[PDB]
Amino acid sequence: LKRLAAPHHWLLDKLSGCYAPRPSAGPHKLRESLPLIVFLRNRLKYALNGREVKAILMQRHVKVDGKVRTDTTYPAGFMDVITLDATNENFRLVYDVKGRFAVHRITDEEASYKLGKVKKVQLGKKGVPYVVTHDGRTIRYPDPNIKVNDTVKIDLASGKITDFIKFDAGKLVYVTGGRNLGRIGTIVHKERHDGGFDLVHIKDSLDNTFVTRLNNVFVIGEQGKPYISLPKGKGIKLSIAEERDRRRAQ
Amino acid sequence: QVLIDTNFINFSIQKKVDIVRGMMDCLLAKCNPLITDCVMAELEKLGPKYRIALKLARDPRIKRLSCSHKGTYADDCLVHRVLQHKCYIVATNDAGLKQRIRKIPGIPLMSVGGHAYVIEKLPDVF
Amino acid sequence: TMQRSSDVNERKLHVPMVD
Amino acid sequence: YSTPKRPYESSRLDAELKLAGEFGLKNKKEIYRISFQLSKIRRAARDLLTRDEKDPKRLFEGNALIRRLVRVGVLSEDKKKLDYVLALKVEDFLERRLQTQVYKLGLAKSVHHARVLITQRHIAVGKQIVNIPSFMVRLDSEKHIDFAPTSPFGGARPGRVARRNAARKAE
Amino acid sequence: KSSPFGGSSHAKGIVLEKLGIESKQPNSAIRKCVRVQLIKNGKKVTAFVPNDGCLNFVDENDEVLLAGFGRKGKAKGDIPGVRFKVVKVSGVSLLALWKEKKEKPR
Amino acid sequence: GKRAINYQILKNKGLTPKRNKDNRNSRVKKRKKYQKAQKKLKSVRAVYSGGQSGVYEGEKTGIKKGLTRSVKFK
Amino acid sequence: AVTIRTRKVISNPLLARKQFVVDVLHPNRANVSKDELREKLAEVYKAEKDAVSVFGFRTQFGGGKSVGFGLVYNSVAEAKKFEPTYRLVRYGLAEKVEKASRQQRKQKKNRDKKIFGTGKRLA
Amino acid sequence: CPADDLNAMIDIAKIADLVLLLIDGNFGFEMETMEFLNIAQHHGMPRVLGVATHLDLFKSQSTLRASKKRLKHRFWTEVYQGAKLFYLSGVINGRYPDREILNLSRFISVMKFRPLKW
RNA sequence: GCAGGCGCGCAAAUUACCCAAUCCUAAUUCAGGGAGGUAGUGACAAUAAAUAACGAUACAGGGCCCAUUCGGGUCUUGUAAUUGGAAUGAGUACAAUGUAAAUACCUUAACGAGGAACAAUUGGAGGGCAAGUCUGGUGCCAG
Ligand SMILES: [Zn+2]
Repeated sequence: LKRLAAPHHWLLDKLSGCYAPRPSAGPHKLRESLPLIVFLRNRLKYALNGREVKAILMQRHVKVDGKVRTDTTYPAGFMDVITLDATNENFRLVYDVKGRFAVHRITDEEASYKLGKVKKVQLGKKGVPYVVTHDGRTIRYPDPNIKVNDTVKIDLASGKITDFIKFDAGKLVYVTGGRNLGRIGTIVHKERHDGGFDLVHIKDSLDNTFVTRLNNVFVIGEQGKPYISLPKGKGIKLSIAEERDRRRAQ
Repeated sequence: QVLIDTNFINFSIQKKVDIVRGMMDCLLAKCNPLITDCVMAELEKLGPKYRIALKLARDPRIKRLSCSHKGTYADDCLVHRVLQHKCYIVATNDAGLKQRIRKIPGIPLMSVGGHAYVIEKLPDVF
Repeated sequence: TMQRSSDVNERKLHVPMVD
Repeated sequence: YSTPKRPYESSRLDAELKLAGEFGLKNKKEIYRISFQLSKIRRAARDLLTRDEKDPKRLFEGNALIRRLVRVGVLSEDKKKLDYVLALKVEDFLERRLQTQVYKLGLAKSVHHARVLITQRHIAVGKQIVNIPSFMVRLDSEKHIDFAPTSPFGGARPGRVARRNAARKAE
Repeated sequence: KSSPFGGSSHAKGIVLEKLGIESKQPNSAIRKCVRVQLIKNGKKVTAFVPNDGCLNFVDENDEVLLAGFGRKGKAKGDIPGVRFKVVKVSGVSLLALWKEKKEKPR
Repeated sequence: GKRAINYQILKNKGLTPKRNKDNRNSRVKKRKKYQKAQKKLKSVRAVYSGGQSGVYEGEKTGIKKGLTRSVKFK
Repeated sequence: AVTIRTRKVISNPLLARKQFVVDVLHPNRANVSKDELREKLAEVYKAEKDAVSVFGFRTQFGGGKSVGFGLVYNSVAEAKKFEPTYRLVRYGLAEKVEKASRQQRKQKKNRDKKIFGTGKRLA
Repeated sequence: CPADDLNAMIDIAKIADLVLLLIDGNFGFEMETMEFLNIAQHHGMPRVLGVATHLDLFKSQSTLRASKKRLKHRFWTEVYQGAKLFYLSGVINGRYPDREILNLSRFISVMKFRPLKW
């Protein structure tokens, strides 16, 4: 019923009163999802305080990924889009260099799909197959070539799938968690243990490999074709010293 | 510029405190340890039980003066070439030499104790 | 402690009188 | 603030007397404050000397430290090495404070008159009126010190005594 | 064990009678003394009040406060034995009474 | 007919020694005893003053023969 | 003579509201008189003193420049909609007043909780 | 107590057990209550409660609280330290604010008196 | 639980304001919230400053200071409230900002200094004085 031990990627100061917004129940976990209040108040500063955040939610105005959802503490977290008709905007909200949630600015034809790593797949009832992805989109009737740890392209206007994406060597991956948070690239080798501690290993320009547990990472896409425009010019975060060295060079 | 003497070097070795890094950590400034050749006379005359003190006195950081007085009474040479100038900081551990120094007005003197040098009469020690 | 108590218990000391 | 180890030496007493006297100070606590920040600045400067040359920790943080001290002005730019930070001392720190700096700049004719006309809100560094002595003017803002715009020593209205005596001379 | 009386720094004491009223020499160490009943032990000791001119504030059974003395030398008229000075009388500091800031209530 | 209280009964700082306007300001006494310590060691050593002020008309205070104030080397 | 400038003018059609940080420079005046400066701000903007609203002021040390936050927008009817009651009381376009501070209305509703019945009473 | 006579003031100080003491904060203290305080101090201190009336100083509430802290400090140095005093406002329709009056009556309800030898 | 108090005959925040913020709860923009925020008290700690600055004149030189042994050095020493204008903030207060409203800070009209009486305290070290008192005893001394 309280807070202020908030996840520190929310850009939350300490002298903003005591409590933080407790994320209500929704699609995502609390530790990797930001609410609409911490979005619209102190992430892009379109509002000032919770009263007018309630005003711009119950103005029928916000539409998190296709629908209004008038709730201040609504945990719209990773890979969602937040469209607003006024201000022309669509925000796919993703991870970044340092770990916090980078906003995008996305046009409509890229804003009319999201994608999702499958969390589990089963057979639901009456013979019907059964797919649930990371946001609780329990979706019936996939294509039958279903793997787990696998990316499906959600149409997001009507809630079906429009495209399927497998996973193997030589196709992109993006990490959500660990020390290496918000980082792309997939080209070393595809090692697997049993009992976890396995990763699709990660490329670099200097062949730097980051290996974590496989629950965090999931596919964006392939070489030349990722399905999301990427933040800050394909952020791999080489070095601050290499950044200053490139500053001295060019 | 830190004048050195014999019991200071012996006590520094038996407390295992280094000379130059010990002075830098005691005083937080560059210290130039200075040995009079008349006190190196006493540190030679102590005999073969102090060869460690001898070959640690022979050190190119520790630049050495040259005396001009008959005999090798290092305490009187120290108090004389201090009260001629009042620019040196005396490192010692002798009680009587300490009493001579803290009788004469306003030079600083240091002495090893515990496991670091301590400095007595200097204002800007912190 | 005993330090904050053995000095403050002398507030209970007075001259014995009757009321 | 920080108290000394053995504070009641006659040498330290004559030290505090001389520094407070010729720099116009109000007690020994000012000396102790800037002596504490001097002590922490060269205690952070000596361990970088004890570690290896061209350790990038030493290189970057030493260039950081001397870039700060050149900009404050206690370290002249001819001595851009880290052992000169060890060679630094506390009268260079209280030379750069605003009271002594305005007395060196003129316009004050004594150190305590410098302190008191700072405290009368008469002196602004460029744009901002400053009413504290211990300010540490940086080397760029050394030549920005003149009287405030809203001060009778600047170009404002004459002060209280001036217009009161002008009215009584009108009587 | 941590003090001259139990462990406390001060103890309320009931004044029995003024020692040395009839000493002829003013400001004499017999004159500036007074009998006092320790309460937390309940026994009679003798104690100083400095400045026999301000002896005359405390008279009789006025619940005085009894602190240590601490001889920092060898004074001539100073008798040994006593190590208790009086620091307050009936609640108010008799030093403040001597420099006549406060007032003694009764 | 309204009485009041006067200054001693208001402030209650009765029966003090004679204090000092010098000691009232904790900077000024350090200004006004550094001024003495300047003029004290005009007597201890002979501190520099500013050099030849006027034209040289003598040191104005005497010169003695049988006295050398120069430190010797043992 | 004062000069009022604005900065970081960001629009916000989520409230149809144009928000900014305003800074006034008054070289010799004490302060800039919130009503007077907001009507001059409405003059330098399109219109409607009643629909411009500036609220976050502070005068910096040494005098001369004050900085605060300022809201302008159209349409005074949704100015009545989208602005809080204390600011609409501060300007002369709304007024709300109660009487019973905390304890009086608290004991009032506690008494009604005690009563539980409507207006019947006999003797 | 009729305030023009030590002839009364002395014996009221002799008999009384509680004294509530009526300063006016607009004027500070007065020598009448100082005289009564010393008479009570020497004949044996009854339990004293300060009350400071006439708080119509100005709109300057800073002056109001500065005079109040000077009054409570001069009161604490002169009856026992930290003694209780109540700040009454102006009279409203014949009598004082009933809030402070009810609090004062509460304290004198729980006063718990003490013996004196006379 | 919050406020205030009591249990000793010897003691210490206010029975203040408000949902305006941060959130929470609910039929739910709104209502409620002694959660929480504000104010007052608070020598409990921490940070920064004031309690004056600049002159002019007249005199005293048997004058000052540093020296454990009759040594050294200096008006460039002290007193005269002799005396003069400048500058200010404690305080005061039109106002305005501040905040839910108010107080506080910052800003500011007009006021506001000479003993700047708009009156700094706590200690410590020493003398000296009487037609005075008391005690000792080889006068006139000693304590
Ligand atoms: Zn030699």
